[PDB]
Amino acid sequence: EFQKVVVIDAKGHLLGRLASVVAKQLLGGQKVVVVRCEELNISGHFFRNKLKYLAYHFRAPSRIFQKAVRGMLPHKTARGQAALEHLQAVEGIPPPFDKQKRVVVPAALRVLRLKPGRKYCTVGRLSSEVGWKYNDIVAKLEERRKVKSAAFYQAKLAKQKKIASAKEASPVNQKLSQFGY
Amino acid sequence: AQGHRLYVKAKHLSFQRSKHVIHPGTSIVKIEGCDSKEEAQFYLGKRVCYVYKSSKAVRGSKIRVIWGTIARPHGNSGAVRARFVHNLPAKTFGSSLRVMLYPSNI
Amino acid sequence: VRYSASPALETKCAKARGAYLRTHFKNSREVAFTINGMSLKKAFIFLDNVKEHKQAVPFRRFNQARWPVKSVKFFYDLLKNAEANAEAKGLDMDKLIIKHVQVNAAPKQSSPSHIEIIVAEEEEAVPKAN
Amino acid sequence: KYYPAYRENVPKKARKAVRPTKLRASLAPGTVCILLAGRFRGKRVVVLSQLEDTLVVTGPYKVNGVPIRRVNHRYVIATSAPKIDVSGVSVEKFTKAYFAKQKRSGPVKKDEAFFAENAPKNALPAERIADQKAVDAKLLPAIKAIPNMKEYLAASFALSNGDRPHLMKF
Amino acid sequence: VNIIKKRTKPFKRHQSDRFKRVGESWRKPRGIDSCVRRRFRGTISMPKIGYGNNKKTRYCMPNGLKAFLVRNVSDVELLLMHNKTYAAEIAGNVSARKRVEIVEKARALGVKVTNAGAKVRSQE
Amino acid sequence: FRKRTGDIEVHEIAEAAAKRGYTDLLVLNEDRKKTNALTLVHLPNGPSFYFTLSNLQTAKE
RNA sequence: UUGAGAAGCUCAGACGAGUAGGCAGGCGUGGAGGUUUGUGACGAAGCCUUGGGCGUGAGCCUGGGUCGAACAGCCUCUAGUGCAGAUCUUGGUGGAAGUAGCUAGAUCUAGCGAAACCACAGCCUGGGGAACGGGCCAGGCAA
RNA sequence: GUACGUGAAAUUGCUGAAAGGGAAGCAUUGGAAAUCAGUCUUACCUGGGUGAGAUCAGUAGUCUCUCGAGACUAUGCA
Repeated sequence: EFQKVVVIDAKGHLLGRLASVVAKQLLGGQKVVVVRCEELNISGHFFRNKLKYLAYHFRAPSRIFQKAVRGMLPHKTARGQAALEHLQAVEGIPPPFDKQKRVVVPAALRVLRLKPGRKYCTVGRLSSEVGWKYNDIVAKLEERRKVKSAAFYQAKLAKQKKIASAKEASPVNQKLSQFGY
Repeated sequence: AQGHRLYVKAKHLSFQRSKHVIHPGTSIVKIEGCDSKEEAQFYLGKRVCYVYKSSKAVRGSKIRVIWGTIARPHGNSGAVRARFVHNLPAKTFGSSLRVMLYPSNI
Repeated sequence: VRYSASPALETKCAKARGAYLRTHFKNSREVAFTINGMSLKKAFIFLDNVKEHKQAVPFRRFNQARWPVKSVKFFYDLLKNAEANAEAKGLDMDKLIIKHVQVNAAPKQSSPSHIEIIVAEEEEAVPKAN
Repeated sequence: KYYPAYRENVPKKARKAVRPTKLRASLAPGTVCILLAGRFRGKRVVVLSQLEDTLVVTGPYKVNGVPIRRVNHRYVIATSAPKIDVSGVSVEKFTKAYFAKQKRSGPVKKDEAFFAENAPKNALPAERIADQKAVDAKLLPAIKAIPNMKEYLAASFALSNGDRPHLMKF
Repeated sequence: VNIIKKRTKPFKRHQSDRFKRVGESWRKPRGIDSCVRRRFRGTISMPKIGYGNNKKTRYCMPNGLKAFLVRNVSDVELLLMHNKTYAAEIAGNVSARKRVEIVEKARALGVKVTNAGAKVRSQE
Repeated sequence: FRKRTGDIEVHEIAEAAAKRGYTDLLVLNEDRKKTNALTLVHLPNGPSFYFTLSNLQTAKE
């Protein structure tokens, strides 16, 4: 299934694997928005990736994730230039996308790709000492949004419980249960 | 506006090509819900179409359609090879192609 | 003589021509370029400003500003010839605009330059009758 | 002027003879089907009887308003809906001639073509409706007995999101 | 036997686009190190006998007729028995006077005229 | 306006238009996809005029 | 069955790189004898044109616009016969350039005004084996 | 229109068009805009009537050929 707008949560996702699936999707004429890019993960411990950046200048993981894709797409080709603008990488979950579903990519999930006991690095933690100086405010927004979202979930859960009780109380439900519904 | 859509959405990926040589006679189409070569057998023979609009009002309408036909599968991920009456423009990469259900074999 | 503009018949227009004028071609082209489309009386005032150094002709293609007076002097007679030819037709003077101007290269004998000018009118009639 | 003027090489005896067509098993008469192409695409129609290529089919006029029409088997989805008895209706009268398009006929005198004062209308003859009303009178009684069948033909076929025609058999 | 061509586009001379002293008429490039003569990728094609069209279709107009150049009205008469394969091309210098004599004669003969509406004008 | 169809000639259109209720008849002869001659007759037996149009520019041009 | 331009028509199979070089068939120009009882002031030749065609191609036929006095197809004869180069000859024309500047006025403003040079260009980063950077691929840049 | 036959290319100016991130350039495949290609049921066969004509007269003459082969002139239309 593909949509005109797709929101992908970057928490617990490998950078390269996430970059690959979005690179193909972007060439497919699809708009993809990436949120919480600061919580991306890269195989290899913290010092190695720190040395990698020291050899390498954009401090935003949203820019870094965009930069990784930029060299992973035909940038010279005008088609690649057009597809670049269809990708929107932002840190955290902004209000224009907080009230929308956030899907995940199985091919990039750390739990499905990383062996237990393997060291890994977090981009937001990595970027904190390279020029980024907004971790507190970015974090502060995260708990504020999730607290509001959790309250929304509780209201939705209560509504789901009420309708579920109403659904079971409905005699119509088991009239034609032979269809598996 | 629930209803209509007697076809299946599909995306026009690219042409049949080597690493550097492209043959634009046939184009790769990725149909939704098709994810294996054995599955693409069902869509072999269907009539695919490209639908686009233009400023000129021809016959009182504003729609131009380039018909086509699915021919063979392409790889293990459900892609297909479709030949059109007019070869698709190279700009329509990553667009929508409407795979209607005829000629039906079911 | 057949000119280079679809207008300039007796409709609302008068012509004027210059042949083998002893002025530098590049200067005439820049002078012609800036005065195109202006009002005839406005163009006359602007040409006076160039003589008085109040305004300077920009130099776009052949390059910023300059104050040529010889080329402007050549244009003054042609514009004066233009309105003198307008009067013979009996047009409406206060609405004259410089619809067309063109400077062409001449035989290489000093680089002379043919000059032509076309004056016209601007009109609009309301349809109404709704 | 009959003796062949030119060389005019004649077509060699082609070894092709017409044989009866073979239709799909589910295309047996009395089968609900999903019309695919034409001005009446998307409706559901039962199969009155088969033809040379097409299937003479009609939906209930008093339900869907689909007239008896030749519809090619390729532009028809064979639905596995419970079969409806269609033996009652007289299907023999349905032929190619009955469904033939009116011959390009009716010449006009060469004065009425000018001024456009000869235009007739081919408006559907009553017996064509009376044929169908008889068909309705022989299929409408049949269909109401099957529960929800009458509404099922009334409803219009369509696809929602995430619809895979191969996976969900029609 | 329908009128099918192995190629539409003409063969232009190599580098004929860059220069104007160089004519577009096809000239075989004899340059010793000429890579375009050497049939590299991204270059132009080159006339070969492999490009010939069907011998039962050579010289045939897209509608199947072969053009036949008729100077005067005598020439249009001999196409009496090949009207299904030949089309009476009217020469370019034939005056408008004899041009009507050629078209009216050819219309009754049954043959097809290719440039029947040149320099003339109908009147009703 | 009635686009000419069939093998009907001008001398037959004028007779037909006489009983239909017209007064004059205009024909815009076009050949080589360019209109060049206008002939007009006066119904029922009025004089006929034949002009050759030139410089016919549409309102767009 | 008409399919004898016997230099014709027809049938079958394999094959197709190319320098030096060898062989063959053709296209085109000027003029020459024959010919088309050829074309032409109702428009020859020429010319331009994103008109239409023909030929693998050299080339050809035609429509439109200009044009105004000649011209062509075919069989042979014949030769001062086919151009992208020769730091080629002659004529024309650009960029360079309103520049180098030179005649005034108050460095500027007017006025008068070259020659040299010129395949075409002009971000680099590296590797690209033979320079390769000035063009190739990876790159960034690129407004 | 005496800068005078035709007035090509280079080259330059004006206008309209589209295009215009350190080239351009051409080739394939299309698309789009702009524009041309070419449109044709109409004739054939059959039926009758109506008037005809002739290469036809259970017909009459001339001319050139070689009896009959043409071109005609009457006359009737079976």
